[PDB]
Amino acid sequence: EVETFAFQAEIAQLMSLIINTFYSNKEIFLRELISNSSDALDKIRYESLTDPSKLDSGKELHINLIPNKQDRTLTIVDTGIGMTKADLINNLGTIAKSGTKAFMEALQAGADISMIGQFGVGFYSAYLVAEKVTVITKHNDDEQYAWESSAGGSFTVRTDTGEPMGRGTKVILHLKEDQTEYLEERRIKEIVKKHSQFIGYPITLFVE
Ligand SMILES: *[SH](=O)(O)c1cccc(CNCCCn2c(Sc3cc4c(cc3I)OCO4)nc3c(N)ncnc32)c1
Repeated sequence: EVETFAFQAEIAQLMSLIINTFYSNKEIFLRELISNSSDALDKIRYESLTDPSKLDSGKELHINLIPNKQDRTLTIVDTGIGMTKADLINNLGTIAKSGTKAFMEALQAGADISMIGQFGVGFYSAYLVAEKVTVITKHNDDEQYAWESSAGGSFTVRTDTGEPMGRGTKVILHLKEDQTEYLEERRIKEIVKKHSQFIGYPITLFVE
């Protein structure tokens, strides 16, 4: 069963801006997604200090970057806190609305798209390089969900019946046809070294 939802107008506008604005520095999407994973790993780690059973779903805290040229996907996998259905449908949109407003105001004052993470909406930078984004996520006391959007004003959520993850999030970037450089080992390594070199969890770049 697949549920279809409308983005808030402000978030649809942000996604359109990211898709339509001419901006060549697209590589910053990876820093934003790795930062989000690092934050999620920080969160499960700190919560586990007062409730160690929150790691029953997996003790290892890490990030995997998995390119697949057959599928034309780049996947960012973490074993962080994960997201609930309530996050996916309601709560993330609440903070994304205020963050988008501040980001738009900063852009009008001369800021550039690379500062998007300062406004809490860095996830949507995925649409600099992806025509579709699928997010598989599992939070401790909730089901495994698949979120998906090709923009256009809507997203879907369904219960995921794929390989169980234990706990964490996979962001699957279905790359635009002209953005396949982000499947190349040398290019991904270059970007991680430039923008994500002090992340406090192992980042494993898979090879194909
Ligand atoms: S906690 O609950 O005290 C707490 C403290 C501070 C902040 C938060 C809220 N964190 C939300 C993180 C969401 N998120 C992201 S970004 C993101 C992902 C997706 C959408 C929108 C956004 I904005 O729509 C679909 O997916 N990336 C995350 C990862 N990798 N893991 C967990 N949470 C993530 C809570």
